[PDB]
Amino acid sequence: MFENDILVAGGDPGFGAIKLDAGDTKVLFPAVICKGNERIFSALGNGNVSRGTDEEMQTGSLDVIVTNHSTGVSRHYFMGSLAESLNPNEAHYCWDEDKSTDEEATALLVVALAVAQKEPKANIYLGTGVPVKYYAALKDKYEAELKGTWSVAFRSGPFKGQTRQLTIIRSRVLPQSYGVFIKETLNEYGIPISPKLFNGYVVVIDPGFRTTDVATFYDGVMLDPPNSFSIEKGLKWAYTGVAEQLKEMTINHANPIETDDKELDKVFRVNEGMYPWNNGAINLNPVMQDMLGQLGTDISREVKKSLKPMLGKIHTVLVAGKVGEMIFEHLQFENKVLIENPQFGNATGFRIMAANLVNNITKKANAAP
Ligand SMILES: Nc1ncnc2c1ncn2[C@@H]1O[C@H](COP(=O)(O)OP(=O)(O)O)[C@@H](O)[C@H]1O
Ligand SMILES: [Mg+2]
Repeated sequence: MFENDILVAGGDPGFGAIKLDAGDTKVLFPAVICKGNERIFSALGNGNVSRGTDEEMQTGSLDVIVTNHSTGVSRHYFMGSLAESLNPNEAHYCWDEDKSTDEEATALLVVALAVAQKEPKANIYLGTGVPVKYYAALKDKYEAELKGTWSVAFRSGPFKGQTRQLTIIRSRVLPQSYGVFIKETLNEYGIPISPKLFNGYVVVIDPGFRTTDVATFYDGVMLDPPNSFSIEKGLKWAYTGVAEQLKEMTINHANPIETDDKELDKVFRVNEGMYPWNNGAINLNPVMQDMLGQLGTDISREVKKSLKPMLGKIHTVLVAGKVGEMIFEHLQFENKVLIENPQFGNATGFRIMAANLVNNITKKANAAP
């Protein structure tokens, strides 16, 4: 790695989960935020058991004050998986692409970088990616916003105390699916590794949480918007279906289940589709894989609507994101690859791009900074 521990790090392909690649270490948690309170009653030992294997795997157990050090203002958050399990009435996914407003939407990534950073203060060069259709109209705003000094104070577990500071030197922003293509085509040190991916046509898919995003790479180049686009049918649309089916499985009761997506996401993350109830369990997995039969069909049709003129030419369809593991058997393409370590595909490519933009000839000193 580099001769100074400034983070070269790539991350926030986040609407379902912030995820972040910093080389030998990685951060991952669901993108749930709450403007948390003192935890005063619920701090009791009554269920306060830790199950983690590292400080890294203390991820998502996050209880913080975040400070915009560049402006001297501060806010208190429960962040990630903890917030599913403190304020389930008021904790929510942050849900807009724009981060010019919404310091909340930046705070998730600020916390993730502070978890990644091993030592109390350092500088960072950042890679990240907005969803594909926005890259024509949004990247410059992130390249202004997502910069300068931040700090995080922590109260839970191995993180506790330790009021870390970090400074983003500068950020490189890319269209979200491109990170997958990058991590598949390039070595750690930016050398290309298989011309089989460069020549002819490749299609690359993040079947993501808020959105499913698709880009066509021809001869090594991402093609322009009518060939590389974005689709509102992300996993959250399937949970909106599962919620109506769970409601119609409990409308027969005197007061029906009325879950927002967050509880279904919890139920698939934590305990494999068994929604908790009297007599122990309601099992959603039949309903869920009935929905992902729909969503995988629809991602295939929403693709073919814009790509069918090209369809015969395609070497392969790359699939990424957590939902890649959930949908991949159902997508209607003859040559099709689920990329290695599916979760991080966008983030890893953003790190590899950040390494390019933190050479001395791109942005570093000749000295250690
Ligand atoms: N730590 C985790 N444990 C289990 N499932 C996870 C975890 N992190 C993310 N997922 C789940 O994967 C889905 C999000 O997929 P993701 O690739 O992160 O979508 P996106 O890139 O578009 O934001 C959600 O259901 C989310 O809860
Ligand atoms: Mg995604």
